[PDB]
Amino acid sequence: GSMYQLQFINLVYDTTKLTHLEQTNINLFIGNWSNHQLQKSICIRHGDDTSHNQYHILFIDTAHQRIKFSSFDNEEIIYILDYDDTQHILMQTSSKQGIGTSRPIVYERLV
Ligand SMILES: [Cl-]
Ligand SMILES: [Cl-]
Repeated sequence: GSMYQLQFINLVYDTTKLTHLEQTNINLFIGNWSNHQLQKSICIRHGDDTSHNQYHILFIDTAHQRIKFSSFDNEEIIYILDYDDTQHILMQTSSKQGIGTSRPIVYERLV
């Protein structure tokens, strides 16, 4: 079959400043995920100041199991990840000063 494109998302954050539940919630999204229709995979990991593909977390929603983040290189585009279960998360796109938020797209964990 076809090869996919793989995008790295290295979330940059100091764990020692978070609550246990905020850590839990980020951890729901760490992993390797794919969407068949886009032929796209994302690899979400905790990175650091040295990393490439750096993203900054804007909000950790422990009420609804979501995180919001933006790339270091563009503060305007906001990504939202919604937890479903251990094998499924959903991505939406919003923005700092635009109108609207996109419909969720399911990413499945690569067994
Ligand atoms: Cl095949
Ligand atoms: Cl980079």
